[PDB]
Amino acid sequence: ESKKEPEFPVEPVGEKSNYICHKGHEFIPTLYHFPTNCEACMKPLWHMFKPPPALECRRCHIKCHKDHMDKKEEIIAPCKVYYD
Ligand SMILES: [Zn+2]
Ligand SMILES: [Zn+2]
Repeated sequence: ESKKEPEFPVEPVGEKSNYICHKGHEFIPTLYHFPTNCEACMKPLWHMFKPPPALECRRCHIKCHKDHMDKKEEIIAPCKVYYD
């Protein structure tokens, strides 16, 4: 029944996966122990020891430190897949 290898997926918190509503963007609270790049600014998003609360988009598939939202940075842009 299993004859299709994935591409290294990631199953975040299933208990309570909320969604950060924003300008055409619905980010999701999750962590990334692997090298993840933020969509907002141009900095690395990840951590081997203590992974910061990263927000992944449940549409175009992106990531942005929860910090950006908590700080409200204009750098963040609207989702692209939600229009094209
Ligand atoms: Zn950033
Ligand atoms: Zn998006």
